[PDB]
Amino acid sequence: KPRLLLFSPSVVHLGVPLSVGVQLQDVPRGQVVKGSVFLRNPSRNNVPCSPKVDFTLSSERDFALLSLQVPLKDAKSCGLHQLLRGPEVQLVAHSPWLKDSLSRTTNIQGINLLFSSRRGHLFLQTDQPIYNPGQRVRYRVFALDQKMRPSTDTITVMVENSHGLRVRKKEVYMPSSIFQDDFVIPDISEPGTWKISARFSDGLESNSSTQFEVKKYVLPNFEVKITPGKPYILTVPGHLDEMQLDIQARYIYGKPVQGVAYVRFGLLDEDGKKTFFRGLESQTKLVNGQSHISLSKAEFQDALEKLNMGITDLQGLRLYVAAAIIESPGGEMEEAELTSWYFVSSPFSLDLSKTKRHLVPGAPFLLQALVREMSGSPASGIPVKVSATVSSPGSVPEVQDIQQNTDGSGQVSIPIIIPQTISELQLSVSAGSPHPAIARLTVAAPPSGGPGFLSIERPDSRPPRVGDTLNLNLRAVGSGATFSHYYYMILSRGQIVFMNREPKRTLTSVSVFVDHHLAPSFYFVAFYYHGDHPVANSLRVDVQAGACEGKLELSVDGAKQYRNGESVKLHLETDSLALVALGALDTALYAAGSKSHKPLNMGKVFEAMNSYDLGCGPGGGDSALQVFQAAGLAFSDGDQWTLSRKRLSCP
Amino acid sequence: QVQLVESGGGLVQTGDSLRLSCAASGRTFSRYAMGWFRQAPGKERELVAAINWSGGSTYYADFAKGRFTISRDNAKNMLYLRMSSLKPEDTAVYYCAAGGPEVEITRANEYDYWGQGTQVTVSS
Amino acid sequence: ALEILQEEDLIDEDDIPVRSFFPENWLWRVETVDRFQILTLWLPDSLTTWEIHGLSLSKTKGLCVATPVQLRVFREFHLHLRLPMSVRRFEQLELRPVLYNYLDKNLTVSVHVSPVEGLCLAGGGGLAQQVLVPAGSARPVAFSVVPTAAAAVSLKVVARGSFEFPVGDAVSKVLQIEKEGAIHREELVYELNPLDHRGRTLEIPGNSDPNMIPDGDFNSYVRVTASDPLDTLGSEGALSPGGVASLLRLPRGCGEETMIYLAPTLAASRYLDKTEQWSTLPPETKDHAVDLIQKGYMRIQQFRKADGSYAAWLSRDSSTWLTAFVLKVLSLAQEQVGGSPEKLQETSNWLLSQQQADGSFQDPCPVLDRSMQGGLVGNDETVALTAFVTIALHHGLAVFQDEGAEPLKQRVEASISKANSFLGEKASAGLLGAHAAAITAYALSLTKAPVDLLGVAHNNLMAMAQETGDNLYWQAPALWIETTAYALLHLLLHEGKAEMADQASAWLTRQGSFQGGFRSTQDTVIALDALSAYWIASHTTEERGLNVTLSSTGRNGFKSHALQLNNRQIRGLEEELQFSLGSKINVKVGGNSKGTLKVLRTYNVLDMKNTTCQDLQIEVTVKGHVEYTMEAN
Amino acid sequence: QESRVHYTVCIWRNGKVGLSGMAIADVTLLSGFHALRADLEKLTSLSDRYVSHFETEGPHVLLYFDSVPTSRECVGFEAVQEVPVGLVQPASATLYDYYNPERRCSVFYGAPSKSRLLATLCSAEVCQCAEGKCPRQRRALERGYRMKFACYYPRVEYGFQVKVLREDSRAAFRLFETKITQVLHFTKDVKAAANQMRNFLVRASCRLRLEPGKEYLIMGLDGATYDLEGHPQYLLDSNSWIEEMPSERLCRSTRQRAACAQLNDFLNEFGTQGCQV
Ligand SMILES: *[C@@H]1O[C@H](CO)[C@@H](O[C@@H]2O[C@H](CO)[C@@H](O[C@@H]3O[C@H](CO)[C@@H](O)[C@H](O)[C@@H]3O)[C@H](O)[C@H]2NC(C)=O)[C@H](O)[C@H]1NC(C)=O
Ligand SMILES: *[C@@H]1O[C@H](CO)[C@@H](O[C@@H]2O[C@H](CO)[C@@H](O[C@@H]3O[C@H](CO)[C@@H](O)[C@H](O)[C@@H]3O)[C@H](O)[C@H]2NC(C)=O)[C@H](O)[C@H]1NC(C)=O
Repeated sequence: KPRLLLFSPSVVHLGVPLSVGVQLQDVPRGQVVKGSVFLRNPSRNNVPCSPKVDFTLSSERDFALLSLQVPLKDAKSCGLHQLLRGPEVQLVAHSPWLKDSLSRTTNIQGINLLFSSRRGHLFLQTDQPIYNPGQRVRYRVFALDQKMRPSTDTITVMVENSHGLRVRKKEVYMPSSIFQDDFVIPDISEPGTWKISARFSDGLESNSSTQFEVKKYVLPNFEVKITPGKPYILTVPGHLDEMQLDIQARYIYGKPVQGVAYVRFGLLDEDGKKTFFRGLESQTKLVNGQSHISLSKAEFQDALEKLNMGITDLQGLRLYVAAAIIESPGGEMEEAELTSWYFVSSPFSLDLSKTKRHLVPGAPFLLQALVREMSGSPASGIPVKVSATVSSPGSVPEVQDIQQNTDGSGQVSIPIIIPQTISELQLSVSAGSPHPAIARLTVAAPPSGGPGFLSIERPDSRPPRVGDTLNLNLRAVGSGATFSHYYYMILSRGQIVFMNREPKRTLTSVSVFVDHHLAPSFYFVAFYYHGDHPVANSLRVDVQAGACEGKLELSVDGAKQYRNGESVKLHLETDSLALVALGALDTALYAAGSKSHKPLNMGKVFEAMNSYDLGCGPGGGDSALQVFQAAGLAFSDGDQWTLSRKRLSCP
Repeated sequence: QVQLVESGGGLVQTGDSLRLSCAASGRTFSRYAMGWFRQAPGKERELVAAINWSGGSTYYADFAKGRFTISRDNAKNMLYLRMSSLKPEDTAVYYCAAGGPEVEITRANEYDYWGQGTQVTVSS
Repeated sequence: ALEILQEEDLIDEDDIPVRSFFPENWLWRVETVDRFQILTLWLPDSLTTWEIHGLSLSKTKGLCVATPVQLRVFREFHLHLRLPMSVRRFEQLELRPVLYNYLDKNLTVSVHVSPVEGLCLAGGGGLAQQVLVPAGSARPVAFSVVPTAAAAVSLKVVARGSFEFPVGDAVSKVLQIEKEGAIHREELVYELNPLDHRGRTLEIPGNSDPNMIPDGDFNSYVRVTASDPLDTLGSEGALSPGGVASLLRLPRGCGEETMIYLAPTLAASRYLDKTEQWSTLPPETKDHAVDLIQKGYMRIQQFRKADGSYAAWLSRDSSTWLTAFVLKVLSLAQEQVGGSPEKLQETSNWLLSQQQADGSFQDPCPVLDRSMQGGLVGNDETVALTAFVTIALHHGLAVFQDEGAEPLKQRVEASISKANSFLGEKASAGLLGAHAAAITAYALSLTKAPVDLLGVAHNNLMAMAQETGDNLYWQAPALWIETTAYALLHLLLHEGKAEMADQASAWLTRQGSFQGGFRSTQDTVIALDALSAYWIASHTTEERGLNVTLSSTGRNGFKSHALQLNNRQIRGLEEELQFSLGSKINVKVGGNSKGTLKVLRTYNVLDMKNTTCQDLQIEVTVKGHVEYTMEAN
Repeated sequence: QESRVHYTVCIWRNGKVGLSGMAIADVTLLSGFHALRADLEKLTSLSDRYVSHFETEGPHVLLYFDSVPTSRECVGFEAVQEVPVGLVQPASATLYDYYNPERRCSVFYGAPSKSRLLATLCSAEVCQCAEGKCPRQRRALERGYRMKFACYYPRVEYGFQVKVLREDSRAAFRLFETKITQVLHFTKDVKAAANQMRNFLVRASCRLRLEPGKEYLIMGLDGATYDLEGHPQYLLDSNSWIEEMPSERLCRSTRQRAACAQLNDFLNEFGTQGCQV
């Protein structure tokens, strides 16, 4: 009947403090337990891989969020680097309370974990996206830790060439968390993409790298862009969408190009075989740097008869537009392609990945979807109709139909009513009018035993920013309320950030302050007990912040309009004492690249924070163990326990 | 290296005009950017004026706008400083200095080559 | 008539600022900014737009990048000189500067190319060309240039207008001249093997090609690849970590009865340690298994007599096999349990008191339950008693610590070596048993037998190896599991992971995969000691090094490049290899891994055919008379 | 009053075994011409019109062709004159393939009265420039002084008096096989001695007549080309001193006694001691 609870994230990162949660449950009033918790290495006797931290839990202060320090000296001396098969380690809580009171076989209760030598964050940018053979390559790296503060650990950098061989290697200390370096491309080197990797010296699994292209090129004077009127084309048998495109052709320095636009058309498959149109070629004069070309509906079906196909054979595929203009007095030419204009079946895209599974019978099922334009932005104001058919538990099936428009950025949140004793749930989701997009989904019920079920609902379906206090409601469904308290914890970036309790009431609520520690993604895992069996549920809430902790604003003032050689005052503004790494890049390099490389923005910084996220899916579970290990936790109460996962697979 | 020689300075009264000159040996004078500096006795170096390596645009300090004029002749390897309306707080050793194209203006340490400096003394 | 032109009404050329500095990236500096900072800088001569990015790294507010600045430069009247990528010497090209007029005035601009040494221009370079450029339009001015020099020629193109409206621009840009001939790559592939004697040292020929241009040499690079992984497909294992957890038992009855529970409990713990399957179980099961050994170590100490002799009860006389069987177990439990070292030193002293005159071991009274002895009971009982103490004294040899028992340790190995004179005499006889030969030759290779008396028990054991199907062994039989398990521990010492041991390990894994696991005492303990030694030996690959050294003599003098490859992270290495010419190169190779060497010598080759337009064709012929100015006669 | 000239453009293909498709004609006119627009759209309204689209702006004509044949196909047009042209100089014309623009063909074309390629002197593997006015024959005594020209203003590299023999005519040049009389000074050709085979070349479009059999004084700058027999080869151009040596009928006269003495004392000062006293 009494339990000791032990929580940790499923993957330990070495050199990083490991967040360990400990909790007493169903303990009498005048009881105080004591003990320790540490990482232990089996098969090297019981030598610890961490110094222990002591914990003390009373009956009224029955939970403690600990920070177990994981040093690299104790992790190598215990023997984890000399281990075979796979990277596995054990978190062990030691207390004589389990032996001298609960009469269990050991004074030990723990869990099985994975360990990783991947730590910190390394960001690195180059001098250029594309370089000629024989040109200097400058690169900088930036060393940070888990707390997004600059780190001082010694790193190793290497440069791999176009075939993939190490041509340069430096191991340098980080007193100021940066490293500038320069090297030269060989004069007779083949074209390709190179790879600059950075890695900590004692952290063996620190993948962080960016790539640059090597190509023979002379720098262009003007960039050619091919913009269609729509990013899609409907292949409905009754209606065909129009095929009109606009070729803006401007110089790099602003002014439009006086020239003649020469256009060829064609079709392209998934393998990469180009099939051109013999005939139907366009040759137009540029006025104000633009060329609005149009492909007629009578000319389009005539070209398919030359290729002996029809309008029903456009199920996959994409329409290929290659354009090469010539400057009408200059004699200079540049090319441009258009390779992302697919033949589609619907102008909208369905994303039901935010809709959770394994949902509680007797609770409302939260159908949350994302409506996006086809190869474009998320669209708002689109109606979504859901036909929900509940299958038979022994009675007749019943059909529900609930319609709701999309609020903002394609977010729709449709609650549908699910009763008790469901067998399965079949969904038929239709979105858009006319020509809808369809999606089918079959979700399974929990098994017919029922220890109790827990429902988590979200009243405000808006994604909050940093500073918004979000409210959530908790109701226990389907069993007798023999419990007294709910217990919750907030999971973010593969650590346990905050952990607290909340007393049980009629209509029970809790407020969670969305902090900047809680990432663009955080989890909310809450549970209780019904006797000696766990009942759990979880929920994923994303944060739409997208802002720095400090700031960095660059500004060149005035009304622009600068000549060459003039003096420019570049203004630098920041919130703290900061090292500011700068660079002024030529926009004409973006037209010379065959594949235009995408550099470093702030959106790549926020997705590096969720690389340490250990959870898969929106949350939930038909079991109470499947809630925990889909959130990324490992747990043991003494009888039920989680198995160790197999890296970040999640089938 | 490319070397610098200053001339033109001397004793003068308050409110007069003066034409400074900076001779430059070497052949790659058109590839380097120039700039006249000054250093008061007791204080560090500051900028008076600076001109591009091509001689296409000029920069002047906040006290030097309107009163002073910098010019470049790349055919004779010369640098001039046409000065007017002198004040007794302008008494400094006037230096001539060379630097690259990607150089900053207020930083004195980032310039490459230097001369010896000429003395301009303004009395009242 | 229609020949209106300007004639020296033009500007001074030196009054035009010449455009010469055209980089593609600039402002590459790191500044220390205390809140606010202004950098006063100078724009380059390239007429594009600039994207200025920035990255802040503060110690208190962390990492932040900036929204980039689109900074646009514009000259309004300018000329653009786009070069080709590479032009050969004595190849006539057309330089095409294009005048650009974005003003609302009909201009008249004279354009000339300045005469630089290394270019043959039209008229020597002094001649200029006028063209009038309309308002808001652009005009090209062609120049037919042939180069002369081999390196680089800095040419300047100057465009100047009149004093009716002073316009002007000048572009100076360095032209890159390709060397004489075409490029030529030569690959000299060499499969490396420093192991055995296939390429431990070698020489490489030179390349005195008669197609070589004599001054157009390039650098020649070396690159080396060690494509040698390790295929995992040869170690399925798949032995169940649940039936081994059923073997973690508490010691129960007397001295015989304890060891059929205690010695499979230690052999389950020593298996699950060395196969590292404690993650499939809770970690409470490990600390349970320590306490089962911790109570069981000092449980047999109640049965310990006052001379190091062991029996089932205290009133029963002592057995020789059982005293060796506990000395085998408690020596391995000395790592787990910090017991008394010197009490086990007198345990082996009683076993040396029953030494025969010829080197045998004799048991005066055996144990009661002879199923604990396993496959020892048979016609060769005297052979199996002698080899089992030889296993037992070698495991107990580590308990002999410091120098206090080291003179008694000399008496241990002298009684082993006299028993090797008796076990080696029975092994060189020939006709032994199936179980009696497997326990004999494994005991010889532990205690370091002489190799003439060691290998004759190796070949006699390998003759008894009746295999069928895709299995190799010596409905489940209970007695044949122990015989295969002693032979698998011996085979890993002579040929570690061999062609037969990879398949003979897979046989008795299937024998332990039946319901109930193993069905006696000795086939449980030794086979879990055999498959634990196999699973380490099948997952221990560490082939590395590949030391390689190259050396040459010539234009550089003597120089040499040495490099080691293998840390088994990197897929290959490439270096610059600044060596001489195509002459005189010596290679010395070391290490012990498979490699692939490639030497990439690049140089310039012959000219051959021009191949001047054989697919497409274009021709143009003009006739008539055009008025000209200046020239000579 | 306006003046104009006429063009003739003829293309075809041999690319039935190569990359096929349509074609874009990209030509460059002369430095002060623009094309007459009404002559170009004559080939846009015909039935077998060849050109399907045109657009010009100044000295640049763009023509789209829809079909390319294996036989000769010719289109002619006109272009007027804006400004006189200040230099004799060719231009280019590039014919691109319409579906594969990296496969193209660029052929130069020259003036109607002059040649196509620039003037250059190519012998063995090294060529040399051959532009810059024309060398003139000086007579001096019928009309600067030699030591001022020998050392200070061009710095003359070779000094030779030489005997003219055979006059050839190879391509756009007129070669002169010679025989060395006296070696004065040498920069390149260290192994120069008397009675050696030297080829002096001149531009064939210039008016320079050279007399065979007589002995001249020729001074100038060394070249980078070598002759067919292995000797260094020399070029007659600007900064070259061409004076014939006067005959013994002239220097034995009384009027040119002190005048020939300036010429003979130059041969002993510069031939035995050289420049700078
Ligand atoms: C982490 O570092 C390792 C080495 O430092 C790198 O790993 C591997 O990179 C290769 C790139 O060639 C990956 O291969 C790919 O294979 C698939 C077929 O499954 C093919 O379709 C791709 O085109 C590509 O060739 C490989 O998966 C990857 N991982 C491993 C374990 O070998 C890489 O820098 C980092 N690895 C990852 C997964 O980010
Ligand atoms: C720069 O030069 C161009 C010449 O190329 C100037 O353009 C011209 O403007 C005059 C305005 O009187 C045009 O003349 C007219 O001719 C037509 C002939 O049909 C007649 O009907 C009208 O009554 C008038 O007389 C002339 O045609 C035109 N040139 C061209 C080629 O179209 C231009 O104005 C000059 N720019 C400036 C700012 O002055």
